[PDB]
Amino acid sequence: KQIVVAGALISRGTLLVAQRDRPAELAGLWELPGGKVTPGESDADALARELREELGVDVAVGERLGADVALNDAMTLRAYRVTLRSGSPHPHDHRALRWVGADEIDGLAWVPADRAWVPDLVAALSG
Ligand SMILES: Nc1ccn([C@@H]2O[C@H](COP(=O)(O)O)[C@@H](O)[C@H]2O)c(=O)n1
Repeated sequence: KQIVVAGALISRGTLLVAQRDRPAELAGLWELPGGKVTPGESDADALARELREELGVDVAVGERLGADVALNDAMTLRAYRVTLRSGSPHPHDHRALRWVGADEIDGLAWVPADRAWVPDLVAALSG
């Protein structure tokens, strides 16, 4: 399987979520930002690269957040906790970003794959 990595960036007690702009089926729906691992890259390399490109931030990649998600035949989607090293996130590829708290998680219009992590994200923001 091709691995797609995604980041749960928690800062000052809130989670960053990113509103996709493409393709039509997902445009307007919310995700943890990330992207495909390239051959030879570690998950950490890939996720840090994607978030630098997508958000303009330097992050440190930490523990897994939740379980793998079967995207399709070809792909598996993995989330990791990430934390900010430098920069402020801006939507270079996305329609919008938002900082959300625990009680906003389950009401967001998630992209279908990522919705699996809702309980994990609520827990990560709870307490
Ligand atoms: N949080 C994410 C990030 C990506 N993806 C999927 O991973 C693939 C590659 O991600 P990008 O489209 O963001 O490059 C896409 O097919 C997208 O549907 C996802 O389902 N959830």
